[PDB]
Amino acid sequence: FCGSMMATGKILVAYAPPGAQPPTSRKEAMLGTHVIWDLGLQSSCTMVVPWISNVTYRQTTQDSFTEGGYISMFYQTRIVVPLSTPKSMSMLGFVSACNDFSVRLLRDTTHISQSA
Amino acid sequence: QRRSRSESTIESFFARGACVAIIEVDNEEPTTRAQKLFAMWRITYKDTVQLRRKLEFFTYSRFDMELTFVVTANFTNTNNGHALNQVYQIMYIPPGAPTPKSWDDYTWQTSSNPSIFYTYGAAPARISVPYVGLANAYSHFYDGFAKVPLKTDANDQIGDSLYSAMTVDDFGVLAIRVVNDHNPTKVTSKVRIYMKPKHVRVWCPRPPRAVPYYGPGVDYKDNLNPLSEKGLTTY
Amino acid sequence: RVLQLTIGNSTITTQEAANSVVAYGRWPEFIRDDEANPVDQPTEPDVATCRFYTLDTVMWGKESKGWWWKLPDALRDMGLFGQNMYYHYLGRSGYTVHVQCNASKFHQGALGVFAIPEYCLAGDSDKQRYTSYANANPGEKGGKFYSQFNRDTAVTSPKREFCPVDYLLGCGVLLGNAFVYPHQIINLRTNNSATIVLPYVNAMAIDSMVKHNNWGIAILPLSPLDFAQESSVEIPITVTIAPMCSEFNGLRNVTAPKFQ
Amino acid sequence: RVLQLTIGNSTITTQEAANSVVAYGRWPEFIRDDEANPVDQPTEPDVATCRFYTLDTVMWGKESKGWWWKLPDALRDMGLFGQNMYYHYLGRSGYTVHVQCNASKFHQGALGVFAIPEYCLAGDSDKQRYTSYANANPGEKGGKFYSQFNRDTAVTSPKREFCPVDYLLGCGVLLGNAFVYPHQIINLRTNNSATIVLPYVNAMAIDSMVKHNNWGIAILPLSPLDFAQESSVEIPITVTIAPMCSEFNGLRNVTAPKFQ
Repeated sequence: FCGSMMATGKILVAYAPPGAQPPTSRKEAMLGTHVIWDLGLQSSCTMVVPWISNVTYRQTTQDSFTEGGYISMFYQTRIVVPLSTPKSMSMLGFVSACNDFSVRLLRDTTHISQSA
Repeated sequence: QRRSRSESTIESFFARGACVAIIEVDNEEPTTRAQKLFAMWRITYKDTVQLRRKLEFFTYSRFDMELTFVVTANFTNTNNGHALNQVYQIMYIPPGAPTPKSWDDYTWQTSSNPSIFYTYGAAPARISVPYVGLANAYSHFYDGFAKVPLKTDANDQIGDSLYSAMTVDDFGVLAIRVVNDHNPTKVTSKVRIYMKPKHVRVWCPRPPRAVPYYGPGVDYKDNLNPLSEKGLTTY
Repeated sequence: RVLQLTIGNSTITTQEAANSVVAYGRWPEFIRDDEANPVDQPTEPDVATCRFYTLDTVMWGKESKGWWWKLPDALRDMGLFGQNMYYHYLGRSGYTVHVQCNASKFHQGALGVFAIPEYCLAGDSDKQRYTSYANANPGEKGGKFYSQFNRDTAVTSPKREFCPVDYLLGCGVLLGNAFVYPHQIINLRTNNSATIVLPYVNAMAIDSMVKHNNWGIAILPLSPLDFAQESSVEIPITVTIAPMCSEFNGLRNVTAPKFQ
Repeated sequence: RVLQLTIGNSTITTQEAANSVVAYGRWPEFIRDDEANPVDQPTEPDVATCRFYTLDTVMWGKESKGWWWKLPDALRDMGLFGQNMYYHYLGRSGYTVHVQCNASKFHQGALGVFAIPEYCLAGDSDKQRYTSYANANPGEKGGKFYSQFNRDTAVTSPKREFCPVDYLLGCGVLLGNAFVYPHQIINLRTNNSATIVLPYVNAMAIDSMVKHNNWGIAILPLSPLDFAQESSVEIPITVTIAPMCSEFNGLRNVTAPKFQ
């Protein structure tokens, strides 16, 4: 969270394993694994998405048999901003991998094209 | 006692290697028709019948592989002009990799995908593939779906799927082309892929198919009368 | 010797007790991994919820052909097991299918109770593997076999449903070859019950239950029923399933698939 | 020092962490009977189902008076806890009510979060103890307090619903005497959170949950909210409840009471 110092609020970030509809409102998205993230004390959360899967290895293609999950972020409470403070904040999101991530079966890529 | 039961073991029952496909690939002047300058083959075992009906005694299995490529050639004219010895490029493509579209794309650079150059006339190619499954065993006869249609869907096609299928594209393709540039004389090639499983472990036996196959499913349309005519009390 | 077969709160007694086939020789248990680094515990309804649920009662007439169910497709209607199966992403179970079918001393005939793992049936239309969801999961009401293969001709409204044939068993095998499955024969001469303990057979260690169906039960009358001299005679068949040693994992929002 | 308060799968972090009132000094646990002769085990959803469920968000304006909920009345809408509470005849639980309410440095005011055991409110009509079921259990949407006691006069259609008064707290006590309950004060000067662990307080060892409601939560704005100089200002309040150490017993068929 890279807003001003005086801005506060709470954000609910949630994860849901596949099989159901993607969660639309907060009423059905608080059921899965979620982290209520505060904006006042710190300015950064850390949500470790666990490894729940029937198969040992998922795929790196758009497949429906091995679907990852869903990520959603709702307002727990509204952002509270005093006067003489900008109303439009900003947010940056990152990604990583823990020390148990692993891959196999090297193959080609699709992020290049040699226009000849 | 004193009978060798070694010929009937599972590792000895799958010792022979039967064909799985025959792929046409041609080398002619590029026409406006469907050019067979390169050909593709979806990797599956349920193309022939003798290997399919043999593997389907068993519900689950895990096994290595040993493929073998046997390549023949022909001419198309009676006293056709002579031609130099040709080089084939068999190329494996995992699921998700870019598929070739012309004879000579950027994807035939084989920079990640394993590929086999086979000079015509020599000994056949002979490569091994380990257990490339992602579950603990290959699953013959998957029962369920891939997708489940929900009540909250917009239309029918979103939750639509295909009965008894785990993935649309299993194990990718082979992509066989001829490396030499095309000629006014054309040489028809027919690659035959053999397949010999190794280190076979199987589970959960089931009875074999006894009406002829029809498609990659488990259904049937024709010849629903396998047993012949024979009297009741006649020896 | 009379089996006071009790699991959970319900109790299955008997008038005759002969045998109880354990399929493939393995009693069901939980996941046994000695190389498990996480020690956190999943959601197990195993404290009082191994109960005997009872399906519909079908009537075995003189010209009836067969019945078939799926598992855990048949348990999605009733029980609190039917609710845990929807909130949880993946889970495993083991079953005890108990089929009772009483008759007098003057009736005859013999059923055959099978339990086919991965029981893929056959469609009817020439479109291959072309079957809707609601027609491929009829639920606890089951489905019935047929005499001859009659494929559908309605092309603008395709039926998109199965048409299994009894002596082909639906799959394509013969029926005399179908005794390599774990089975039981309700011979109305001697016994009137059939209990089969089913372990968890699947390739994965744990797999989803909404889309996949592990076991398939098929009841075939191997010999036709006959009372004294009449031509109309109906005795009932009742099936009873108990989920043993279930466990679940990974909650999410509820999923209600459409069943038209 | 920043509380990484994690129960189940969800996680409650904070920007400020001060205290956590355990009501009456006892952390919740199961039934501890050393003189127990039956060793059979009830149905405990305790393997992964201690989660933080989140109620509705109410808006605390400048002239808003109060809110009140009941427990386990508020949890019957969502969760798999809402399904176990209907199939089982009797069960016990313990709660952690967590109330967050953020504000800037220029707002002021202070809430007060109570947890009244056996919170009997007062009806409005002169018919004594004359309150319908659906009006006495509003669910997770809660109810609001009032300024003056306005009894109902419609006699052919009686409302049959509560009318609590805020400084009488509904019951009949004063508000300054209401700090003998286990409480917490969300003073917007210093902190912005309030967590209260509630043990199982009831006369029986285990009691029904459809008809009885053990705890009652009441949020009273002790000082009115005020922003800089305006007369319209609304900040949100969000309540979060986690059922800890629940257990249930005695399955039956499902019960759906009417809520008009």
